Amino acid sequence: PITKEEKQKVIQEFARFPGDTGSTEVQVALLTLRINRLSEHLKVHKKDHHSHRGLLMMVGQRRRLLRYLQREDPERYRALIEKLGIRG
Amino acid sequence: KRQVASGRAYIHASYNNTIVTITDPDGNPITWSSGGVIGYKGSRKGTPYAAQLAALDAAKKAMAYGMQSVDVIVRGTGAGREQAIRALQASGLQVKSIVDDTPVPHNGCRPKKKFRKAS
Amino acid sequence: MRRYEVNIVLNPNLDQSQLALEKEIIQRALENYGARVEKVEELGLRRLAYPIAKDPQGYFLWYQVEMPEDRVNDLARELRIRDNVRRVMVVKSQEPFLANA
Amino acid sequence: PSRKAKVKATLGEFDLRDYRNVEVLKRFLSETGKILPRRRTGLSGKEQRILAKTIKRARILGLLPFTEKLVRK
RNA sequence: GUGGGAGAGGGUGGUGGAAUUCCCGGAGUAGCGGUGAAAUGCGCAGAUACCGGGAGGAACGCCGAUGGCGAAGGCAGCCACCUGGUCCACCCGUGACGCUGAGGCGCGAAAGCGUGGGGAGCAAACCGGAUUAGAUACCCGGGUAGUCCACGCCCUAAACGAUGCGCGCUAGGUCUCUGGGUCUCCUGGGGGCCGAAGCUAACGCGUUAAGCGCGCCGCCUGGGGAGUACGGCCGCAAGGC
Ligand SMILES: CC(=O)c1cccc(N[C@H]2[C@H](N)[C@@](NC(=O)N(C)C)([C@H](C)O)[C@@](C)(O)[C@@]2(O)COC(=O)c2c(C)cccc2O)c1
Ligand SMILES: [Mg+2]
Ligand SMILES: [Mg+2]
Ligand SMILES: [Mg+2]
Ligand SMILES: [Mg+2]
Ligand SMILES: [Mg+2]
Ligand SMILES: [Mg+2]
Ligand SMILES: [Mg+2]
Ligand SMILES: [Mg+2]
Ligand SMILES: [Mg+2]
Ligand SMILES: [Mg+2]
Ligand SMILES: [Mg+2]
Ligand SMILES: [Mg+2]
Ligand SMILES: [Mg+2]
Repeated sequence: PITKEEKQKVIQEFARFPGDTGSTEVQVALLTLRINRLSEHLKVHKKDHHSHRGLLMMVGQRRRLLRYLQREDPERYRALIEKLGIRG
Repeated sequence: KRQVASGRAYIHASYNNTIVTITDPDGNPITWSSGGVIGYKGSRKGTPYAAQLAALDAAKKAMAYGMQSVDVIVRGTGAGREQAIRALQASGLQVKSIVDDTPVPHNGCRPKKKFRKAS
Repeated sequence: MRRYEVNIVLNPNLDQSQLALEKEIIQRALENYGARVEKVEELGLRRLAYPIAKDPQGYFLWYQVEMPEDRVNDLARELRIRDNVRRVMVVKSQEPFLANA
Repeated sequence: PSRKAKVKATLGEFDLRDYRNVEVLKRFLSETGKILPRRRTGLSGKEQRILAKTIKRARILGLLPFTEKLVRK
């Protein structure tokens, strides 16, 4: 599981400013976190199809948020990805 | 011919025939009887009357080993389970106690079609 | 680390030595598996509802720990190894749910 | 009718999560190692729901029975 | 985001007792079984009924529901780990980032297929008993594939609510599961029944719409011929589209 610390850590880590609990960055941040965890979980339990969907959707919601960002402010976009390590 | 005095009476009923087995204080059988043991052949074997006559024989034969007090145990349900118990009750043996020990699965083996259709 | 509750019912025939000996192995392994005993209740013997290993009684130990969940299972694989250990059970600690109260 | 008092009424403050109070759990099993129906246990969907588990733990541990023989008949 | 909640949601390992079958030991005879009757069948190399021990596979009584969870197929012993969805409160953060979705990709009961493993019970085919005018069936005794696990494949279904998804709007009453509250009631999510308005060919539906509206998808156009033929795509095959 992602410890509360694990979480907030990443939050403050991206927040656009003190108190930013849900900018597009924070969200892409956290989503990326959950994904990688889950994705890891699935390297094993390749038969846990039911959890796959969760992933399928998290990926969706993320790539859909980034779209919005890229479209809005292309600069922040680059910054976020390069940082996070998305794409490829 | 050992002289047990007090023992156990196992009544195994089914809709196909009943069968009483008189045992001793720790389980080992002294005498046994069934509807088949008595005259009754096929269908007739089930009948509660048979139960009675098998129940008696079961005890009468038990009396030989000097039986007197017995504990009844009932496995099953069917064409004359009670009768057997009642038959014993009189017989000439003191029925210390009766008990339903009929076995039941906590769902293990798919029964033959014969007994499925339910759920 | 998460908080648990180990349950151990071992042979009710161990003599003062043999018995406090298995506790040794327990207490020992407990540690080896990050088990940090928060407390314990040793009810001792109790009339088992049904025979456990032909024996109709049992010796009950109760150790509430705090350990690395990533190894809770292994902690018991070990605990079970013992021959006198006839029952092991690690329960997730839980807030006592009261009722009719 | 089934009205012979609720196994809940004849009782006090007990932690339904206590898989070791043989004293009290023993109260919810029938004349067999069977878990009494709510209509007798007098518990609630949620309570009767936990009791269940708690009783099953007891059985495993070896404290509570899985099934008793029936007397009389 | 923070703080909470319920749950047979899923994946791995572990493990508990009941029962059947088999093997061993004890005690114990003449039967057992089975049916409308029977027979086959099993039993004196000793069966059945009873007791003690062992081995193995499979399923998980009570709780259990009129219940719950899931997108669907589906999901019930207990335990730990890994993990998905979802609801409530606070109204804290982003600031239209939304809906639908041809193609794609993934999932997808049962049966079925390939390799290996397993095999207690059940049981297509089959081998027998019976019933019948006949019995390639219905009843009875056996029993192989299979049913189980792994990995790969198939992808169908009364895959049903026979009811595509999302949002807004339109009397109530009652039972119920779960969350909050100022908790003999209010409020939110979910499951049922009755019913306003309205809708419907009728039956019925009726804030869980089949009502009133907007958006996007899929689909229909008399019956048989026919889910057939041809062609193409997929599949090891069966077969699918
Ligand atoms: C007395 C009885 O039940 C009986 C007697 C002779 C023959 C039979 N044939 C029976 C026959 N044993 C039957 N199965 C059976 O034993 N059952 C547990 C129902 C067949 C072999 O599958 C049957 C279904 O054809 C049957 O039950 C129907 O027969 C009659 O209803 C029937 C009757 C009632 C009278 C005359 C001819 C008949 O076909 C039964
Ligand atoms: Mg969860
Ligand atoms: Mg705000
Ligand atoms: Mg602003
Ligand atoms: Mg299959
Ligand atoms: Mg196969
Ligand atoms: Mg069979
Ligand atoms: Mg057959
Ligand atoms: Mg399939
Ligand atoms: Mg509602
Ligand atoms: Mg009207
Ligand atoms: Mg209605
Ligand atoms: Mg035409
Ligand atoms: Mg081809």
